[PDB]
Amino acid sequence: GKKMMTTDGNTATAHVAYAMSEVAAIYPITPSSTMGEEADDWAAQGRKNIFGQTLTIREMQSEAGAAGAVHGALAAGALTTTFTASQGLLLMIPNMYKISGELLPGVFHVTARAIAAHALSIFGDHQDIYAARQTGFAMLASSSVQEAHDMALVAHLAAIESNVPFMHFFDGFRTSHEIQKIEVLDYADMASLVNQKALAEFRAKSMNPEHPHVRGTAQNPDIYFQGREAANPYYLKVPGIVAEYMQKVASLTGRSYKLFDYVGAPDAERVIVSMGSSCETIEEVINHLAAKGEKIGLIKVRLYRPFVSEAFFAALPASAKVITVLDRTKEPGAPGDPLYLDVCSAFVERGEAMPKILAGRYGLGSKEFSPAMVKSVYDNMSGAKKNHFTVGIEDDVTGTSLPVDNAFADTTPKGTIQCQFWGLGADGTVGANKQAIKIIGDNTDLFAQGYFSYDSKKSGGITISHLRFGEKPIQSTYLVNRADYVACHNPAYVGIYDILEGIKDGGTFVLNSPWSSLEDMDKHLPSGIKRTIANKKLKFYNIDAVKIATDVGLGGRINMIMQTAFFKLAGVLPFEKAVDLLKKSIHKAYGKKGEKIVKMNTDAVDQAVTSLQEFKYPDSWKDAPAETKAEPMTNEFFKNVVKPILTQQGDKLPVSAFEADGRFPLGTSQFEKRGVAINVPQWVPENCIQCNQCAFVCPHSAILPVLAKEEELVGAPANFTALEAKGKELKGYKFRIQINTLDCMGCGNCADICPPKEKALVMQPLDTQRDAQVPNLEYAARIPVKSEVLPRDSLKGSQFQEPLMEFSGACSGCGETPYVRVITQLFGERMFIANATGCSSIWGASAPSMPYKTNRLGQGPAWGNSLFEDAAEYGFGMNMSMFARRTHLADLAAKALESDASGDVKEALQGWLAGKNDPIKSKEYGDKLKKLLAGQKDGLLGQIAAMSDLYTKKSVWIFGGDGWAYDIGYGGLDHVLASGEDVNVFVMDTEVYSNTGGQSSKATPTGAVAKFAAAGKRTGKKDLARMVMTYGYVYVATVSMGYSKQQFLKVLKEAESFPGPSLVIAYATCINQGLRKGMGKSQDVMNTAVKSGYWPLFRYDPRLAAQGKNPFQLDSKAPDGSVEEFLMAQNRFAVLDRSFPEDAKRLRAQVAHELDVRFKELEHMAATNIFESFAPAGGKADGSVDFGEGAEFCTRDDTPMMARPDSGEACDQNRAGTSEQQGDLSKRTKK
Amino acid sequence: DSKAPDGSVEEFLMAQNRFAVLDRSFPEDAKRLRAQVAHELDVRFKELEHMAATNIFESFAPAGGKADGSVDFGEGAEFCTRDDTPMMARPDSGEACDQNRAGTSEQQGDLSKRTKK
Amino acid sequence: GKKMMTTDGNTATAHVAYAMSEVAAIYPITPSSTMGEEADDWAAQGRKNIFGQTLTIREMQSEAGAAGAVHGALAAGALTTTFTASQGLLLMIPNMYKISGELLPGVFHVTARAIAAHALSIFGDHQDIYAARQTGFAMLASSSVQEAHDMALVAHLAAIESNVPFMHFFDGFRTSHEIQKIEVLDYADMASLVNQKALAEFRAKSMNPEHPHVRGTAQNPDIYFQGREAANPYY
Amino acid sequence: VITQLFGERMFIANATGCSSIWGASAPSMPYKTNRLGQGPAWGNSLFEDAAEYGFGMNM
Amino acid sequence: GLLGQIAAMSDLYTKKSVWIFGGDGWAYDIGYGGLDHVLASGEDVNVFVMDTEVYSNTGGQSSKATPTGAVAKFAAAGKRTGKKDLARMVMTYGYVYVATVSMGYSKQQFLKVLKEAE
Amino acid sequence: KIGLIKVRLYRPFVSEAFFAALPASAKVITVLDRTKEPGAPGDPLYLDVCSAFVERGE
Ligand SMILES: Cc1ncc(C[n+]2csc(CCOP(=O)(O)OP(=O)(O)O)c2C)c(N)n1
Ligand SMILES: Cc1ncc(C[n+]2csc(CCOP(=O)(O)OP(=O)(O)O)c2C)c(N)n1
Ligand code: SF4
Ligand code: SF4
Ligand code: SF4
Ligand SMILES: [Ca+2]
Ligand SMILES: [Mg+2]
Ligand SMILES: [Mg+2]
Repeated sequence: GKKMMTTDGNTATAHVAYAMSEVAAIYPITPSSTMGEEADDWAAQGRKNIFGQTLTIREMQSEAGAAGAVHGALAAGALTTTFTASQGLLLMIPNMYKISGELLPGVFHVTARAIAAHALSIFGDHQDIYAARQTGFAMLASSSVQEAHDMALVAHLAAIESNVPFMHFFDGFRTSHEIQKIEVLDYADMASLVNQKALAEFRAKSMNPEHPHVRGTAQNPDIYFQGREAANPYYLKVPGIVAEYMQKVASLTGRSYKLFDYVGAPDAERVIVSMGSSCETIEEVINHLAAKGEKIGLIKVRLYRPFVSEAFFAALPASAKVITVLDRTKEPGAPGDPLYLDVCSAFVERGEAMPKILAGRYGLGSKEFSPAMVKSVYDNMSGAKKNHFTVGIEDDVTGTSLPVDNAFADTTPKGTIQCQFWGLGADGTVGANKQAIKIIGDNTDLFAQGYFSYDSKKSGGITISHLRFGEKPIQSTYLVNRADYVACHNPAYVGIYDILEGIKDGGTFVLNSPWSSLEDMDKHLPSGIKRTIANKKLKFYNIDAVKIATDVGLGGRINMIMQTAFFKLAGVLPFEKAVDLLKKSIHKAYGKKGEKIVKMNTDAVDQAVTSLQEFKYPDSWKDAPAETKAEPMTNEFFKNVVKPILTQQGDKLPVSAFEADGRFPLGTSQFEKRGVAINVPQWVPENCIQCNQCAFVCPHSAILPVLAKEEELVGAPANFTALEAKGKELKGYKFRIQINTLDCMGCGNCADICPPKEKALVMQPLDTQRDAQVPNLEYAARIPVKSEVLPRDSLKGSQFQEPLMEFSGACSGCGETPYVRVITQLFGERMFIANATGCSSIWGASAPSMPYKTNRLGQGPAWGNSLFEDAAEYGFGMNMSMFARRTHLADLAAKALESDASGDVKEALQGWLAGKNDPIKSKEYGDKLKKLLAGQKDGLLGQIAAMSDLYTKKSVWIFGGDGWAYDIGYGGLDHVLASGEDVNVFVMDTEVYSNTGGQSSKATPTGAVAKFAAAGKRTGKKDLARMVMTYGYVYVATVSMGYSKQQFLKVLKEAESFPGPSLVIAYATCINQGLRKGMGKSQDVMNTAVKSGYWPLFRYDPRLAAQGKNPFQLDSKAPDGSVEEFLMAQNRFAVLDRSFPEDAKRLRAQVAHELDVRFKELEHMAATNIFESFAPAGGKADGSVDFGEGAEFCTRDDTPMMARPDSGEACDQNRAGTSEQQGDLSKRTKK
Repeated sequence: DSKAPDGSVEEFLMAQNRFAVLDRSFPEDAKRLRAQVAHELDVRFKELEHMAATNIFESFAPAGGKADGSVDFGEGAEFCTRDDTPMMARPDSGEACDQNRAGTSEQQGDLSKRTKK
Repeated sequence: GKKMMTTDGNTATAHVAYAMSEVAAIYPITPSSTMGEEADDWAAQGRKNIFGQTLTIREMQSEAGAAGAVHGALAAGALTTTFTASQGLLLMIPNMYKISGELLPGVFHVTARAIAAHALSIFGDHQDIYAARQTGFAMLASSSVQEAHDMALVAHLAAIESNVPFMHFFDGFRTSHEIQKIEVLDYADMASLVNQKALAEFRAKSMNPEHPHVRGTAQNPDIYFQGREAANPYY
Repeated sequence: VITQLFGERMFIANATGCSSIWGASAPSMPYKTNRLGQGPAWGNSLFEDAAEYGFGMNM
Repeated sequence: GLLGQIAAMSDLYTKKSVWIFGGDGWAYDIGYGGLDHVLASGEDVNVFVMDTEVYSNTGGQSSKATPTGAVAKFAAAGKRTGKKDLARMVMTYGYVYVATVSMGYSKQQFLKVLKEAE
Repeated sequence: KIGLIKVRLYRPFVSEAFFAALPASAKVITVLDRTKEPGAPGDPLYLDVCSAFVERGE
């Protein structure tokens, strides 16, 4: 049986993957997490595979552990699979050779994603899949959603019968997240294609002590080579098995395929050879140009490996005179990319006709591949014939890109309605778009396509959706730039984004805004927009969805109003059936609360259909006066690079506009001033007590405390109200808390924690503050920061320091940024950061916004993100460099001390040398030296001068999340902390893989609800703190800002100052945890976290042990009993109590017990007078000694492994018994 | 399952070349590192001894609960549980929710009582 | 000064490696283990490199760990190196993309060894090196003990001036463990062939809060592609 | 001895290293079967995945 | 029928015993991240670590399992960091069976552990 | 009449440097690869060589 189904690549292949698999070991990673999360859910729900069994899915610590688990399963006789991508696929490589080597029917479903080189990317291309092309895996590619399903089935069937592992792959995001109405097969149909004899043999040859065998042997040069060729027969037959099933799945669905498929003109002279979702668009362009008489074609490659040349030439037209192979990868240095090379070897080996063959690279990192680009490619063949060209960018540095005429006529099928939606994150737009897909598709005989472009901004971001509808198949695997319907669901975008680009003439444009009058419309709508609305005779429909949404009592949410706009003006369904079929869905969804809520969404539909009246704009718009420019201060980087990017114009940014090594300058987020908050805090100098707690808490540094004297507040606004500093050091100074209304995300934390009964901070509408604050901020921002007035590491004094990390892309009230910010206020000027992959690297390094900044001297955190699994290692590397280099300096300094260096130079040189590793001193004598050696450029001194950036002691930090620390990168973390070296790791524990969807980590508590914890995690929270404390010499400590900022500053001090390994774990609230009262209660929740005893604070300081003192110190008090109310306040716990109350009660009970036992444990750990000692280092002294020297019996074996240059000496190999035994045998044979 | 150190540490270590070579080439360091190891095994034992005599110990449970039927961590959530990022993007995601840019619940509720009109 | 002496391919390259490097993260793996052991020993011994400093070597928990450290040391303006092969090399693939992506002058010295598939093998062949031909590393092959020394030096000298990471490799056992009577170069000589400006610039562009910059961003479809092409001149 | 107790019904995920070298250096196989043909199902995946390899056997 | 299928699964009837072998190099270092995770899975697997306190097979290199003052490659002057307490680290879970043995000291203790752990 | 072309630099693969060592007399050339990529249309060094001739266009 069949079944029309509208879904995306991920769900489409996952549907087939689940049915054909008994075991699955996965690890989350964008954009394959979906599939992995599908399986788990479906299994939990009770889904059955073709064996009537629910899939057994487990989560590992990494894709390496995954691939390893799969191997074991496959070896143990179970049909296994896994879903991965990019960085994840790279860590599976080693196992892949093993899995292929041991001929196992394994199958990988990977969403082709870019590899992180100059920069990380979560978008699609073939860099990863190509990196595994020599693992011995079969590679079957799909070019569409429908194909995703189809090729996914063939993959499994072929694998089972070929005993050769398959890698089914499809374009990440471009196919995986694209939704289309496709056909899927029943689990029964699939199960009936399986080769039973093969399945029986697979299980019979598998590992089992009832009939064991040995795999994974170690072979010498005598047999390795032969054993490696022993599988040739298998690889020769796989192409046949693959074709076989393409024909069998064909007899059931009606969709045929070949290892290589040809499309286009029978006598095409110019053929393209591509692979992936790109082929869909090519064919679209082919149908258009070929119908016009053009002789061009295309060869779709399905099976990339093995690469059967026969099948290639099968789909290749003899009329082909020129054929360009397109690779969606980039192998620096190669003479050509993958596919290109394979194709070349094809013709050369055919040793006959030789058609001009061109090479072309495209789509890197989901780069758009428009029909125009497909046009540019076919023209290059009938023209310049440029080779090794790029398409989609402007290569003005090496000039390899192709000229693209964007004025290319639309090639979408006839009768297709392409739509565009510009919504704000969380307004319902997308969810409403997806509903419009299910409805229309499941009630009409139209094809539906959906794709969405989100924003790097986790809060208040733009979301331009793309939807298409037609009577003919949709092959438009690229954005919509010729829409018939354009809708802006946010009036803010009006004057900041090119909302109407390429909008077809006569096209309708419905806008969301309270400008129902022409006066307002003209006052807020730009001339460029007005001019366009008129010149194109657009059918502009305004609508006050907010007002209309308030009259019906929908809270004011415009999601159900703009949805009604679509069905009425998009023109896909007849007005009647269109609006009618909608009301039917209103009942489908919702209905969560009687007909009351259902009535509010029905009334909205009608009153809206009424409000939806064309805005009769005047013909005077055709020539409206364009305003004048007035952009504030900015760099030539925020102006020439970041803004063009922030304004969705980055694609037009040529190659020459970037750093070859892919680096960015700091403080670029200093001009973003997004201003997407709804409500902001209002300082009230009548209640304020000048404590600096509001600033200390802000997750975006949107609060700037000002401490200046009337000497600096001369040319200031009359409303720059300022109190008079409180305290001793603060007497004549004037205090003030300047709210940064534009950079504020309106989370509410500051006001929520402001001490005084009568809050000195009150939340008010942004617009009712900006006009008076923005100008005061630009002023207060010019007031010198008083850093030498109070103790740098003091609560009230730390906020008088410069925050070198502001306005990041983190969510409102993030539980992470608050910490890092204050961390820069203590060491920022002299620290390195090795940020592990994840949120910490997302809200801090997502181009083009860079929150980290430099202070008044240009000093700031030297930031860097290597990978997700090597944060510690990475940072450990930075530590080795500094050591190696600083030690170098010190040795030259010593040299100069013996030379004829001046008296002054020798003093500072002598001094620095004494405090080389002392922040204060190293900086005191370091600066003196700079002054003294200034201008020097010869001899030792000349070299010592050129190293001023090594003088003051640097501070190396490792930023990561629980996922990194507890899982993927725990191994490196553990190892580095053992190194016993001066490094500082800061773990922001959100108890869950955040930015990837909220997957369960070993840091996730008991009974918590996360991905792969679908019913509350049934394993206790891994105790990372106690595990590392066992080292004895590693400084460990836990913190929780909301509970005690004072203890947090102390920790940072004691940790960073410790002359060795430091591990600090911070309890960070996150939106994945789902706080009932919002992230504005984050600080108050961190507080409860400690009091309840859920997250007890403590510190293990080894140097205390070095002085007879117990290295363990408890910073919190025994549980208070508010634990239950603490867990039930977070949805990640409340959900179970609603769906599975029985397990919920038990799980929350087990947790309380868990924290009750562990605390008593910590207490006794703080009471005991028995602890591990501590010793820095000392000793070394040049000289090495091998463990073999002076040994009586051999210390090494005969093996080629222990063999060394100096080895080979005669020794007692222990084959004559013991020394005594030998001695006695000698006495027992006297003679 | 074993008893407290018997002091044979020195002879034990010196009887093995991996330690004896260090003593022959680095007499000074050797003695310190050997005297250090001895201190480690002595401390770790008393340490291990408390474990054997503690009145507090982590509970245990085979396995249970789970069963059929799953649930998402965002269902019922008052505020958004997923960001605008393409990463947290899922098939079912996309619904409207409070993105925490309006302030805390009580803050919002009181912000209305102070406007009414 | 030219100097005759007998040795295996391993020490021959280690000889150069040590001199030309300042930092090194290493994990043991046959048949390249000999080089890392020599660099470590000579370090303890107190041997000075071209900069007249002892090599700073550390051992990680794995090659994926060594690569991570090797990446950080290079991003921190320090001449780094490592020795690996087969399975070890494969665990370095991820970082190799980063190291070359950030145009760091790293230098890998690998003893070409077979990959574990139908069976394991500590013996030599080009299965490992090839598995990383797309990582963006320049690849220099030496065909004999004498060449192991020469290419080893060229590799370091080129990497420093081109900013492209080099991977010096030679057949495991067949060369790494084949001893011959060859000619090596004093460290002084090797030092005089270094490009001081290139080296000075490597110190400059590197990480340091005194003059910070951000590396390892996350880029969308709008610019990621162009950024990947920005290094075409260097290659 | 471990095989003298569970040998006839155990799977073995052996991490590369001596135990894998003396465990399965071709053509010498130390692990054998008992009078009934039962014996340890030995397999060496890679050096860094011994636990996940065995875990998968468990799955 | 069912019996037909059942019958073909005789090799599954008897409860199997999944074991995992490996030296200290594996358990303490390169494979630790994996061992730690698999152990925390709570499933029925047995891990037997033959602690040699050094990377024997490859030439006796140092590992986190190497003792203080122990002379090994990469520890040319005796290791200057203590032996990693893998045991106490895993014992924090509370739901994992952990034990140390030494045949020379007691064969009875060793057998007792295999019996209990398995 | 035989010869051999030793490849010192495999990456980047400079087609020019390659031909600089290719004797015009060459009528038959066999490329040797010390590896095996199952299913591949050929092994690495080989593939790179073919690309060089197809692009030399002679
Ligand atoms: C080898 C590899 N596997 C997977 C990923 C994808 N990934 C990036 S961040 C992340 C989760 C973040 O987890 P965590 O460390 O807990 O930090 P948080 O986001 O919660 O701060 C995942 C699964 C990757 N980048 N590389
Ligand atoms: C990725 C990878 N890195 C390094 C090696 C090489 N190697 C194999 S065994 C070994 C020694 C560690 O052995 P161990 O587990 O300590 O056991 P032992 O031989 O000492 O009993 C090393 C360095 C490998 N096979 N794969
Ligand atoms: S938290 Fe309140 S009392 Fe404290 S400095 Fe801020 S506004 Fe003033
Ligand atoms: S509401 Fe939140 S983001 Fe805004 S100033 Fe207060 S703490 Fe900062
Ligand atoms: S940690 Fe959570 S709250 Fe912070 S940026 Fe990530 S998803 Fe948002
Ligand atoms: Ca420290
Ligand atoms: Mg997390
Ligand atoms: Mg060992």
